[PDB]
Order: sequence, then structure tokens, then C-alpha cells
Amino acid sequence: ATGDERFYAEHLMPTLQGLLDPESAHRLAVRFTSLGLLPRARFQDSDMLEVRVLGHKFRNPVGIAAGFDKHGEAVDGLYKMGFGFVEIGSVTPKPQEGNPRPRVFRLPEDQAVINRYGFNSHGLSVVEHRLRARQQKQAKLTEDGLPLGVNLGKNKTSVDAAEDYAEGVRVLGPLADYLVVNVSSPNTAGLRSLQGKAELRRLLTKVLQERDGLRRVHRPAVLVKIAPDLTSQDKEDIASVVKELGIDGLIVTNTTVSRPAGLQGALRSETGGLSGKPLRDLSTQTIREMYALTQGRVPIIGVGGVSSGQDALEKIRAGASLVQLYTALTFWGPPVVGKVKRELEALLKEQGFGGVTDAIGADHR
Ligand SMILES: Cc1cc2nc3c(=O)[nH]c(=O)nc-3n(C[C@H](O)[C@H](O)[C@H](O)COP(=O)(O)O)c2cc1C
Ligand SMILES: Cc1ccccc1-c1ccc(-c2cc(C(=O)O)c3c(c2)nnn3C)cc1
Ligand SMILES: CCCCCCCCCCC[N+](C)(C)[O-]
Ligand SMILES: CCCCCCCCCCC[N+](C)(C)[O-]
Ligand SMILES: CCCCCCCCCC[N+](C)(C)[O-]
Ligand SMILES: CCCCCCCCCC[N+](C)(C)[O-]
Ligand SMILES: O=C(O)c1cc(=O)[nH]c(=O)[nH]1
Ligand SMILES: [Cl-]
Ligand code: NA
Ligand code: NA
Ligand code: NA
Repeated sequence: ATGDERFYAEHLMPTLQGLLDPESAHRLAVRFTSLGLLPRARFQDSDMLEVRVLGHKFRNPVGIAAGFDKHGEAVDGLYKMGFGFVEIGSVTPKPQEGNPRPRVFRLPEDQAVINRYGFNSHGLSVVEHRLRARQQKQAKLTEDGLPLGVNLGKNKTSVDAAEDYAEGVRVLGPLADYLVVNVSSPNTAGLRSLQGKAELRRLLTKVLQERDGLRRVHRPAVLVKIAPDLTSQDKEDIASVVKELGIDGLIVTNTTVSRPAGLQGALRSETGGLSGKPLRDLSTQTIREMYALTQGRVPIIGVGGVSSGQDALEKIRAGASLVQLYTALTFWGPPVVGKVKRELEALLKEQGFGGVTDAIGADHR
């Protein structure tokens, strides 16, 4: 352990959390990150951490999950923090405010967060201009193994979700290495029912058709992000449609609307998606199931409650090619990225794996 990790986890982050409400802390974090005001990223990525997936090289397999940088403002500072890939969003076609405040809650005794932001978004046009302004810099980053993903949502007033997602494909698809069809937000009425078989097949057919109409050089991979709250029938159906249509990968999982037994935080009954440690093994089991249902043929990005190298390796061994985190950053701060990477490398070596690639799906073999 480095000095920063302990100092941030034991002194800096508790003091910030005592001074600022959760959404103010989030906005300040985005601002400091966007300006590069961040502790010295003291970890050199070993070649063991490199992963080739989704038509790209990833210098390390630890990404920032959607929701931290909703409007594409802090992309370069997130690479400086040490993430191997960045996902921005969710972005909706038109700007919209999201739910009334308060809409984010800390559950520190659970190492968890509840949020009901409701897709607060600057809109596609604003994000489009932000990404265009650094598009060549991102081309170089991607070439160097630091790809960019864009997570697409839908407006609250939209009549047909498929036209919302199609517009996101047309506008931000050419600026992304991969797109994410977010059909699993718990905070937009009726959104998650897009996960059922008949609506999903029509929706994803339209999204793939639009993606295929982009010029080859600007054509992203398309992934679907699913909830952890699905029935077995839902998961079977999603796996079936993903394979029938040639979807490029899955993100597993979004936040949960459940409230597992044992939560201690005073705010556990707030409405919203729960993230962090109480989500961890629910997410890992959903990875394990979706990997088996897709025969290991569909790349998975595993996400939910990762704060250590062991947590990351469990998801990789369950079938994730890549992992993301968000909530751990809100408790440990920026040092958590280097921490997860260093512990993952040590554990790979300890378990006899030549690299991350050899551990993907290793529990199933
Ligand atoms: C405050 C907050 C906002 C989020 N907003 C989004 C979002 O806009 N789009 C999305 O697909 N996921 C969103 N998520 C979900 C995360 O991307 C991730 O799936 C989830 O939080 C589990 O990972 P974690 O336990 O490491 O935080 C949000 C999470 C949090 C905590
Ligand atoms: C300390 C620091 C230095 C340089 C750059 C960034 C940081 C930093 C500081 C705060 C956070 C943070 C905190 C919280 C919270 O609830 O307390 C969040 C968050 C981010 N996003 N959502 N929420 C609820 C993240 C990172
Ligand atoms: C009517 C639409 C007005 C613009 C959309 C609102 C943007 C919300 C900004 C919140 C940013 N953040 C995720 C960091 O809290
Ligand atoms: C306070 C940090 C604790 C980390 C581990 C907490 C255990 C969380 C268990 C999740 C609940 N579950 C869905 C599995 O029943
Ligand atoms: C988001 C609030 C952060 C407060 C503390 C941030 C410390 C800044 C890191 C130090 N330095 C600028 C040299 O990277
Ligand atoms: C082909 C090798 C696959 C895994 C080997 C290393 C695993 C070490 C721990 C195994 N375990 C005791 C947890 O079942
Ligand atoms: O904007 C939000 O409320 C939000 C979106 C999403 O996909 N997941 C989440 O937990 N929150
Ligand atoms: Cl373009
Ligand atoms: Na805000
Ligand atoms: Na089944
Ligand atoms: Na099908």
C-alpha cells in the first residue's frame, strides 16, 4: 500500500464527505479531474494487464463506469488517473434536468451509494462538440490502448426509445470506440422493460442498422448494459437476442433496485439504484450466468462493487474481459485505481496466470 492510498482513504475522503453533500462532492470531483488536479499516478502498467477485445487494445482492464463523467468533461483527467478506458454518459438526445434534489445518497456503513439522478444530461449536441474538440487526441489515445466508450440514454418524454438510441448512434457513434445501449437505468419509468425479448430485438436491430450505416473508420462496437434485477427468463432472452443479432458485448451490471438483507445505512430505503459493495456478488453472478448463456463468445465488461484486485479478478474469472468501477472512487478517491491494478497483477502472478487474458472465464474451465 502506498502512502496516498491510506491518506486518501482514512483522512482526505472522510473529511470531504463530512463537508460536502454527495452531489456537490461529485461535481467538485468532475471539476478537479477535468483540470488534472490529481495525485501522482504511481503505477506503471505491466504487459500482463493488457487485453485485446472489442476490436481494440486496452493497456489495462480497469475502466471508469458510466455516470461519473455524464457529459464528457473529464475524459483526459480520467486517463491521467490510470483508467485503461473511459466511458462517458449516459447522454440523452435532448438536454434534460433529471430528478429533483436530493437525488444521491451515501451509505458509508455499507460502502454503497443510492442514486436517482434520472439521466440529467447536457444532450447529444453539447457532448458531440466536446468530443469533436479532442477527437484526434482521442484517436492517438485509442491507438495507444486507451479507448473511449459512450453510453446512450433516452429522454424522459420520448415516445419511442429506438429513435432516441438511433439518434445517439448517428451523432456520437462516430466519436466512440464503443457505444452502450443503456436499457437498465432504474430511474427512468418504463426503461428497463426494453430488456424484454420482443422490444429488445426491435430496438437492437434498429441500433445495429444505424451503426452499420456509419463509415467503416467511424464505426463503433455496440454493447448492451443490463440490470442485475432480471429474471432467469429475461437473461435467457437477452442472451438469445445478443447472439441472434451479433451484438458486440455486454456490460454487467447497472445498479440494483433491490435492497439486500443487511444494509445498515440510515438512507437504505431511499428510492434509486444501489451501487457499491452490496451489489458486488449479485453482479459477479450475473456475469457468470451471461458468460455461460453466450458460450463465452460475447465479451463482457463486469461492473458492480469493485474496490480491490480480488474483486476485479473474481469478475474476470467469472467471464469478464474488462471491469469498471465507480462507487469505490467515491470512498477511496483516485488512489483506488492504482490499488486495484497493483493487486490484480499480484493475484494473476500468484494464481499462475500469464496475464489477464488467460484468466477470463477461468472458473468455467
Ligand atoms: C451516481 C451514479 C450515477 C450513475 N449513472 C449512470 C448512468 O448515467 N449510466 C449508466 O449506464 N450507469 C450509471 N451508473 C451505474 C454505474 O455505471 C455502475 O453500473 C454501477 O454504479 C455499479 O458499479 P459500482 O458498484 O462500481 O459503482 C451510475 C452510478 C452511480 C453511482
Ligand atoms: C479527492 C479527489 C482528488 C482529485 C480528484 C478527485 C477526487 C475525488 C473527490 C471526490 C469524489 C467523489 C465523492 C463522492 C462522494 O459522495 O463523496 C461522489 C463522487 C465523487 N461521485 N459521486 N459521489 C456521490 C471523487 C474523487
Ligand atoms: C433543461 C436541461 C438543462 C441542462 C441539463 C442539466 C445538466 C446536469 C448537470 C449535472 C452534472 N453532474 C452529473 C456532474 O452532476
Ligand atoms: C462495508 C463494506 C462491506 C463489503 C462486503 C459487504 C457484503 C455485501 C453483500 C451483498 C448482499 N447480497 C446481495 C450478497 O445478499
Ligand atoms: C475534489 C476535492 C479534492 C481536494 C484534495 C485534492 C488534492 C489535489 C491533488 C494534489 N495535486 C494537485 C498535486 O495533484
Ligand atoms: C488453469 C489454471 C486455472 C486456475 C488456477 C489457479 C487458481 C488458484 C485458486 C484455485 N482455487 C483453490 C481457488 O480453486
Ligand atoms: O441517471 C441515473 O439516474 C442513472 C442511470 C443509470 O443507468 N444508472 C443509475 O444508477 N443511475
Ligand atoms: Cl465524425
Ligand atoms: Na449535478
Ligand atoms: Na435460463
Ligand atoms: Na432471438
